[PDB]
Amino acid sequence: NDDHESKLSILMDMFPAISKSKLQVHLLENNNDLDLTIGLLLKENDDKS
Amino acid sequence: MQIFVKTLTGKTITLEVESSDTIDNVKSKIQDKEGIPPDQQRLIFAGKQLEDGRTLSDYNIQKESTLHLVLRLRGG
Repeated sequence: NDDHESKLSILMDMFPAISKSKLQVHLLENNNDLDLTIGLLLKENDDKS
Repeated sequence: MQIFVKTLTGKTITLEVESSDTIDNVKSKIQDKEGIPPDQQRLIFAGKQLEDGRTLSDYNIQKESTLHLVLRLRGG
């Protein structure tokens, strides 16, 4: 890690609902990847019910 | 009316669009300015990429909305 915080910031604004905790967790595991992580997150918000 | 287009990297672009326009139109204009393929660029908003050819009314997009754009090429 060196400058993932900036990417994390993008995530905060990218998803006005996801808790910072979750953003940090997924980000860390996915080797600080935005394209892949976010890509999956996009579909997640398909529909509540 | 105009909506902001913030990039994953760090760059926002203002694009004029009618309330009853279409997301697809936005993608086209953005492509014209930067010159990035629509397929590559991901127009994310409200925690999800906006569907091409959809009126703002559906998503209820306000004015000067900060739409995020993530390039598919390279990155992860």
